[PDB]
Parts: sequence; C-alpha cells; structure tokens
Amino acid sequence: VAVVTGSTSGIGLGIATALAAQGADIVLNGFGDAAEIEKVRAGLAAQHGVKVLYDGADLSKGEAVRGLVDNAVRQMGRIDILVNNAGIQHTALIEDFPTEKWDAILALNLSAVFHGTAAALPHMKKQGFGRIINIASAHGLVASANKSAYVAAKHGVVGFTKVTALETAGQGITANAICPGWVRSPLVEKQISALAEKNGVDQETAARELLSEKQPSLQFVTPEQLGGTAVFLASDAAAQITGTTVSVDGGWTAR
Amino acid sequence: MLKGKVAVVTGSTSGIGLGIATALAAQGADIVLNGFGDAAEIEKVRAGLAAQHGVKVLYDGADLSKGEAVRGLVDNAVRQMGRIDILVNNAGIQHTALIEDFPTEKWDAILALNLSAVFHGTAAALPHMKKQGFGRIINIASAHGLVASANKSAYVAAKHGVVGFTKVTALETAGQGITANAICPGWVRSPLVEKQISALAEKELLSEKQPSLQFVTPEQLGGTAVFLASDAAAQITGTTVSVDGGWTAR
Amino acid sequence: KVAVVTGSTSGIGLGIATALAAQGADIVLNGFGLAAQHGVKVLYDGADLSKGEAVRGLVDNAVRQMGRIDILVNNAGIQHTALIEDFPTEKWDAILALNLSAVFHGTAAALPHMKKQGFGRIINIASAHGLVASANKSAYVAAKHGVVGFTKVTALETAGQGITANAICPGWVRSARELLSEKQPSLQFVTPEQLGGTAVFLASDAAAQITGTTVSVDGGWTAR
Amino acid sequence: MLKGKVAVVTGSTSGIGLGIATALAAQGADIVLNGFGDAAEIEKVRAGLAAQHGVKVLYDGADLSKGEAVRGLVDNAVRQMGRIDILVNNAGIQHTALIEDFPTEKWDAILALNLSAVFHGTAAALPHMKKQGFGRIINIASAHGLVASANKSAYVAAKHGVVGFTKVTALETAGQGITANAICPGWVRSPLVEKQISARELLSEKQPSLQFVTPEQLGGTAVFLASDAAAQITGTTVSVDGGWTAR
Ligand SMILES: NC(=O)c1ccc[n+]([C@@H]2O[C@H](COP(=O)([O-])OP(=O)(O)OC[C@H]3O[C@@H](n4cnc5c(N)ncnc54)[C@H](O)[C@@H]3O)[C@@H](O)[C@H]2O)c1
Ligand SMILES: NC(=O)c1ccc[n+]([C@@H]2O[C@H](COP(=O)([O-])OP(=O)(O)OC[C@H]3O[C@@H](n4cnc5c(N)ncnc54)[C@H](O)[C@@H]3O)[C@@H](O)[C@H]2O)c1
Ligand SMILES: NC(=O)c1ccc[n+]([C@@H]2O[C@H](COP(=O)([O-])OP(=O)(O)OC[C@H]3O[C@@H](n4cnc5c(N)ncnc54)[C@H](O)[C@@H]3O)[C@@H](O)[C@H]2O)c1
Ligand SMILES: [Mg+2]
Ligand SMILES: [Mg+2]
Repeated sequence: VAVVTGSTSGIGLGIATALAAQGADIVLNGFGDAAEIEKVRAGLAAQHGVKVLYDGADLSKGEAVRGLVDNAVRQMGRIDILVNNAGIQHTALIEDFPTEKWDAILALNLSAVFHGTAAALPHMKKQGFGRIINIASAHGLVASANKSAYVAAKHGVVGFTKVTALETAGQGITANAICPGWVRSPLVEKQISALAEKNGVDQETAARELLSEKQPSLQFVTPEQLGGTAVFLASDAAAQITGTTVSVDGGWTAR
Repeated sequence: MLKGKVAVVTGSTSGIGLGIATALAAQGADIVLNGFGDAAEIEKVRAGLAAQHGVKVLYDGADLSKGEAVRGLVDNAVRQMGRIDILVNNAGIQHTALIEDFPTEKWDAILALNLSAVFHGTAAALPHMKKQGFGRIINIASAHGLVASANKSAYVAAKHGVVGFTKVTALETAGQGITANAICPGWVRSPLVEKQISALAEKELLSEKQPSLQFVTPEQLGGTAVFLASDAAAQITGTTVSVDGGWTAR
Repeated sequence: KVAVVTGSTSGIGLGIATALAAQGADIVLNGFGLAAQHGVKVLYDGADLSKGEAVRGLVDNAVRQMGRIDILVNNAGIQHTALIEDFPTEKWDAILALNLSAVFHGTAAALPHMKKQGFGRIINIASAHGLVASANKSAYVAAKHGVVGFTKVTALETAGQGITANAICPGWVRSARELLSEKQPSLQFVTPEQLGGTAVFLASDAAAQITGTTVSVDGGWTAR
Repeated sequence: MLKGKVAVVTGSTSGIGLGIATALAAQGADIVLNGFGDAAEIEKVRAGLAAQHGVKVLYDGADLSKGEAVRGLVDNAVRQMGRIDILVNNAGIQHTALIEDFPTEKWDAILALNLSAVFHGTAAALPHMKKQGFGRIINIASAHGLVASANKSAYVAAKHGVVGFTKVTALETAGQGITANAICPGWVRSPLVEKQISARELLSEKQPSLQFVTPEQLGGTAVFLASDAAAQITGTTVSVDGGWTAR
C-alpha cells in the first residue's frame, strides 16, 4: 500500500502510476476535475491488479494530512510507502512576496511533509517496514531569484528528510528525497508562458531558454522517469539508501 | 570599522545575538537590540554598550513570532536610526521529540520564529538597503541547516529553510551592494544548550558532534559577523560560513 | 549491452558485475561461470589500471572484443591509513593513481565511442569519503572527492547526448559493529548486491536525466 | 593582528597569492613569498612589502610541482624565519579541453601542483604547528572545488580533492590549535582568467553579482581565517564567488 499526495496530476500521477504497475495498492490524492480523476482511479485499478482509492484531503491543513494517512491505513489495512509530493509555486521578489503566499507554500510544501510523515511513522515502525519518498527539488539544494518561499520549503524538506532517516535508522524504514529539475508539468508551463510573454517570444522559444538556463541536458525530466526513481527507492536494492537526495535534474546541480 | 552604520540584531538580549551586537558595536555600528529577559538587565546592557563604545543603542521588544512585528522592528529601526545597513536574524527556539511525538504547536512555533521571521525581516529590510546601495543580511542558521540530528525535525527543517532563503536573498540582490549569508554554528554553550546539557545529565557531549571538543563562543560568532559586514566580504554572498569545530567535515 | 566493470574480480565490483549480468549485459571483467549462469559473453582483462595506458587499453580492448561499449564502471581503488605527515608519498601517488587517475583514463577512452553510439552510462564508485572525510585517510578522501568532481565535469561535457555520469558513494561494506556505530546510523553494512541494483538502476532508462550527481548508499552516513 | 607569526604563501609573486601575502604582511606577519617571474620584479615586490609593513619578507622560488621542493619550501621557511604559523597553499595552473582531447601531461601537472603540493606542503607544516600548539592552513581551492564546469576536468578534479583534503587535515588536527579551511573563489580578473577571456559577459554565466572578486578581498578573507575569531572554523569552505554556487 502506497499513499501518494498530489497524485492527480504531473509528477504525482507518474509516481502513482509507476507504483501501481509494481503491484502496490494506491491511494490517490489531489485536485482537478472529478470526472477525470475518477477515470484515472478506475483506469489504474483495472490496468493493474490493484486497489486504488481517492482521498481529496486538502493538505494545506495538518489534521487533514494526518487524516489522509489514518484513513489510508483504515481502508487499505496498512501503509508501506508514503510519497509526499503535493506542492505549489509563486514567484515574486522577497519584498513583494505576499505573506499569504509564503504561508501557503510553507504549509503545503513543507509542513504537509511533517504531518504525513508523523502519522505514517507509527504504523511503519510497528510493522518493521517503511518507505518515505519526499519530492523536493533541485531547489532544495540550490536557489533561484523570486522563489524564496519555494526554495526555503524545499530546503526544509531535504532537512526534514534527513531527520526522518536518523530517527528511523535500521528499523526497516528509509526516508529519501528526489530532487527533480524542470518537468514540463502545469507548474512549469505557467512559467514558460510568463517567460514567453516577458521577452515577447513564442511558447517554445521560452521553453528552450528556461530549460538551458538551468538544465544542461537541455531535456525535461519526466513523471515516468520520476516514477522509475520512486520505484527504485522502494526496492530492496535501496534498503541502505536513506536520508539522502537523488537529483534527477540533468546536470542542474552539477554546475 | 562600521562607523556611521546601523545594525539590527534580533534576539540580542542574550547568547549569540548579544555577542554579535557587542562585536558590531565595538566596530562603531549603531545598534538596535531585541529579545526577552529581565527588562532591568536589558536596559543595563543597552546603556552599557552605548557608553562603552560611544554608539547609539535602542531596544525594541517586538515579538518576532508575529510577521508584522518583525517588519515593524526593521521599519522603526530605520525611522529612529535613519538607515539599516546590517540585519542579523538570530532569534530562535528549540524543542526535541520524535517526529510522531512532536507537538504541532511546537512545529509551528519553531518555523514561525526560526524561519518565517527571517523572511519577514529580510522583506522589510530589502527596500531600504536597495535604496541605500548597501546592505548586509546575516542569518544565524546552524550546522543543522546543512546536516541533521534525530529528534530535531522542526529545527533542522527551519535551519535548512534559512540556508535556502539566504541563497535566494543573495540572488535577488546580487550586484546591488548587498550580500546575504548564513553563519552556521556548532555547539555554543548558552541557555538554549545548557538546557540540553542538564537534560542528558539526567540519563563534554561535544565528542558527539564537534571534532575539536571545544565550544564555539558568542565572541567568535560576533567576529564572523563583523567580517561578513566588512568590505573584504563584498563578494561573499549567498553562502554559508560554518563555525562548527569540524562538525560538518566528517 | 556491453558493460566494463573495473576491479570486478572481487568485492563491490563483483556485485556490480553480477547484477549487470542478470539484466542481460555482456560483462567485461577486470582486476587481479557467470557467462553461463546468465547467458552473456563474460571476458576477462587483467590489465593493471595503475597505468593510464593499461586503462585506456582495457577500454578499447572491449570495443573490439565486444564490438561495443555502453556501461563503464570505474570501481577499482585501494586504501592506506596514516596521518598526513606520516603518509608515504609512495602510497599517496598510488591511491591517486588508481582511485582517481584511472577513472579519468577509463572515461577518456570510453566517451569517444559512447558519443558515437549516442548512448553511455559512466558509473564511478566513489565513497561517502567523496562528500565527507575521516581522519588518517587524506589520500582516499582526496581522490574520492576528486572522482566526485570529475564525474560532474564528465556529465556537463556529455549533457544531452544520451550519456550520463554519476557517482555511487557507498558506506561501510565488507571486504566491528563499533566501526558501524561511528559512521553508519542504520548499523547495517551495505551489500555489493544493493550496489549492483543501484548500478543497475543508474543504467535504467529511468535514470536518463540523472547525470552529474552522487547516489549515497550509506545507511545514513552523510545525512548527519 | 598577526605580529610574531610567520606566513608562507605559495605562488605569491603575483595575482591572488600576492594579494594574500600583502594582507598578511599588513597585519604584521613575516612573509615567505614563492613563485616565478623576473628577478628584479620579484625583489622590488619583496623589498617593498618588507619596507612598507615593517616585517621580514623572504623569497623562495621553489618549484612546487616537485614534492620534495614543496616540503623544502616549508623547512626553509622554518630555518630562515624560525617558525611557521600560517601556510597558504595557493599556487595553481589551468588547462581547458574535453576529457578525450585532454593531454595526460596536463592532467598530471594540474594534479601535482593544484593538489599534491597541498599535501606535501601540509605534511611538512603539521609537525611544526602541532609542536607550536598553533597553526592555520589556508588552501585556495575554487568555486570548482564545489561545482564543475565543462572542459576543466583536471582543474575541477584537483580542487575537489583539495576541499576533501582540507577536511581530513582539520579532523586530524581538531582541538590542537590548528584549523584548515579552503577559500573557494569565483572569477578574479588575473592572468589565469585573462588567458581565458581572450579564448562583462564572462561573469554573466557564473557570477551573479557581475563583479569580479579582488586579491585584496581574498587577502582579507585569509586574514579573517587566521584571526582568533576563526579558531573554531575548521574543515570547511568559504566561498567568495558573487553568488556563483548559490544557484
Ligand atoms: N514541475 C517541475 O518542474 C518540478 C520539478 C522539481 C520539483 N517539483 C515538485 O514536484 C511536485 C509535483 O508538482 P508538479 O510539477 O507535478 O505540479 P502539478 O501542479 O502538475 O501537480 C501538483 C499536484 O498537487 C496537488 N495539490 C495542490 N494543492 C494541494 C492541496 N492543498 N492538497 C492536496 N493536493 C494539492 C494538485 O491537485 C496536483 O495533483 C511539487 O512538490 C513540486 O514542487 C516540480
Ligand atoms: N546555542 C547553540 O549551540 C546554537 C548552535 C548553532 C545555531 N544556534 C542558533 O543561534 C541563535 C541564537 O540562539 P542562542 O544559542 O543565543 O539562544 P538563547 O536562548 O540564549 O537566545 C535566543 C534569543 O532569542 C530571543 N527570542 C526568542 N524568542 C523571541 C521572540 N518571539 N521575539 C523576539 N526575541 C525572541 C530571546 O529573548 C533570546 O535573546 C538561534 O537562532 C539558534 O537556533 C545556536
Ligand atoms: N583567478 C581566478 O579566477 C581563480 C578562481 C578561483 C581559484 N583560483 C586559484 O587561485 C590560485 C592562484 O591563481 P591566480 O589567479 O592568482 O593565478 P596566477 O597565475 O596569477 O598566480 C599563480 C602564481 O603561482 C606561481 N606558480 C605557478 N606554478 C608554480 C610552480 N610549479 N611552483 C611554484 N609557484 C608556481 C606563479 O609564479 C604565480 O605567482 C590558484 O590555485 C588557482 O587555481 C583562481
Ligand atoms: Mg556529516
Ligand atoms: Mg550550482
């Protein structure tokens, strides 16, 4: 049983899918269109021989996050994997950064990770097994201007991830944080557009520029690729891979 | 020297912050103190530094857990001192427990002061520093902003958050005469640590984290802050300066 | 696929050689049964990598005997403990010769073909000592940090050409529990198998965009 | 200040090294310069620093590409100046080229100077510093000791090794009144970079501040590291890169 937050879109959907395909029962979560979401839940459950549940908890609130985990154990019988992926973005200079936006990014991008982890650990320890996979970002290791809340939160996730690993040292549980580079999800398309209109160029020229500025390989990372990474971390080969970061950024953090 | 400059140091009524405010005052910087404790002892410290170093020293008891109070502290510093060259975001609290036993109220509190206050203070200071063409933002993080320790999930997450926030601050101000850096201390024997010293007694703990087996002093951190505030550090920005007796090398 | 695991005669290199076998890759052993147990062309080249010529050779020696080169695993390396002042200049150059220079030679001989093919997976076996240090191991830690940095440059030089380069930084393996207690929080050694799977994973097409980085398999070593 | 202390600065006949030796001299420390160049030009610099700062200044043209010469520089320093409090391993060289087009000659050269010299120089100084109860090894690494660039494999490789070596040096000396740290600078407009400028937009790619780092600033940094306020700063890197590594 694997619970993946914000798994109704982009990266989360990729990791949810890739885990289903490994025989794990999935608990979807996130927003968007209800009809399309049910179509995703049913599809995955019938495309792979596994139980797929949907819990639309709003992770911007601790209780709701812990609630998602307790109810996930109550309806699935157990929780093996917790992929804390749900996240949002907002760009502006520090002095123009709305407090409300700062609060929202910290509550979802960082605090949800704490609440989910805190509710999951008790079940994982008692069962002698556990896999906590936090979706941080290259921005959990380096920074970019105008993304203070995001960079702070992502760095927070990396830090919290390490603590989780140390508290669970050898108990059959491991906590890690994938740190993706650009992934052309809706979260990045909004920026591509912003860049496209900023320099009066077309949607595809801005995409290439935004990509070359940070990504050496000049190629976007994929949810499927990220799913493959999440699956590996879930594997037995990664039994001793804990409290670390795994960068899938095509050279972003190398230079 | 820092004559003619104004430094605001949060949580400077004691510990690390007091050593930093003192070191800066000894360089001729005007100072704005902040923090809690005994009001009489705070006034003695405030008047004492002003007299000993011949600088102007004000006190502002803003409760840093409140965003608007943090921004108010910076703005009133500018209104009363005339400018703000150095912002030292040092105030912070701790709490130990397993992630599962970690009180939510404790999580929110650590984050609000240890991380959010750095944001609020920095946001308030930036506009003034950009206009001034000069600026030095010094965030007191910790070795825990680079590595972790069990039972300190909130603290480590916040500290790491500060490190990241510092890098973003540096990038948004790069080339404008402003730098942003995070000093990351190792063990420093102050009230925040003597409390953990006594705790372990009911059950020389440097061997664990600090390879040199020596404590870092408020004075040494004050000297590091004075260095980052100097002109030789004009191109030192968006980075961490570890003062941890080897903590992070191994 | 064709993978050249150096120092794969024993320990970690063996584990990596083994795992790449199970995935259907033609192993090109090295160092000082599997061909049948896995159904692959397993060769042996005892070329001593402590010589840039031997290394640059061991590579091309596979481009002709295997006809192809897809995966290069620079694993071979030695260790010597001694204070910096008491550290033999002989050993220093030895540790740097193999542990670091061999990677640059092997990599220098591999890239030309990988770029031609349009596919490559350079996997260097560094160490936690490529990110952190320990007293009395100045040559190892230095070389390892060196590998780490070299790995990053190899990645930037091959970014977007279908070739990646990463560094696995293993923690305590087995080639006592008080030794673990001090560096490994999990208190459980890392196995060549796990390293094999990791190397396997890094070779996966899922790690296509994973380049110029390090994968710490240390049971928590670097986390604290 | 640094009155009574002796500081050896490798490759200090010009550029960064000279700026560091000059800042240390200004604090009152006796200086041992090292490097190549014109005999009269070097003497002018040597005699000038000594006269201007009121300290003793020796010049040793030892070739640091040789392990014994490097160790000889240090012993000669202790022989002439009577002690060694500060060692700044700064001499270095550069060569750009693809890993495949990279001359093995250049690879081993860059490694012996940029990396082995730090080792040799440090081994020679430690016995003296441990006996003294005080020491400061200041290695001049680079932003490339933490991150990398294309076509500088040997350079990046060497710098990272220095960074790692610095950490071991610190652990092996922890608590003995000795610290070892590595300054990692970004672009400094000197010959090492002027040869690449030919081969305000060169900064634009790596240095956010769009301003070069100066030898004076690196010297001020070496001075801070040698001060007592830095007694507990050891085994770490100090980046002076205008934001290079922040992003
Ligand atoms: N796209 C990138 O370039 C990229 C790469 C590095 C890391 N990241 C991280 O990847 C993760 C996934 O983002 P993505 O790029 O797939 O974006 P996305 O918008 O496509 O997906 C975000 C998901 O979060 C869910 N979500 C938002 N608010 C929520 C709330 N309050 N409660 C519950 N669910 C909520 C959404 O419904 C959605 O399914 C985020 O944590 C993001 O910061 C993004
Ligand atoms: N003590 C150590 O060993 C150590 C290790 C490295 C990093 N740190 C960091 O150093 C900083 C200083 O801590 P310290 O060790 O001097 O502890 P301390 O408790 O002695 O000092 C904390 C200061 O914060 C002020 N403060 C607390 N809450 C406040 C609020 N809401 N509003 C305004 N002021 C408030 C206090 O009045 C006090 O002056 C903290 O950010 C801490 O996390 C400390
Ligand atoms: N300038 C930069 O942009 C930059 C970037 C960060 C790091 N670095 C590092 O700074 C240090 C100094 O570089 P610089 O820019 O001042 O260059 P430089 O060439 O101006 O100075 C190098 C000095 O080293 C001496 N030297 C060269 N080979 C020697 C040998 N074999 N033995 C003894 N001395 C020798 C020279 O005589 C010269 O005085 C190097 O270690 C370099 O890697 C420089
Ligand atoms: Mg460590
Ligand atoms: Mg970088």
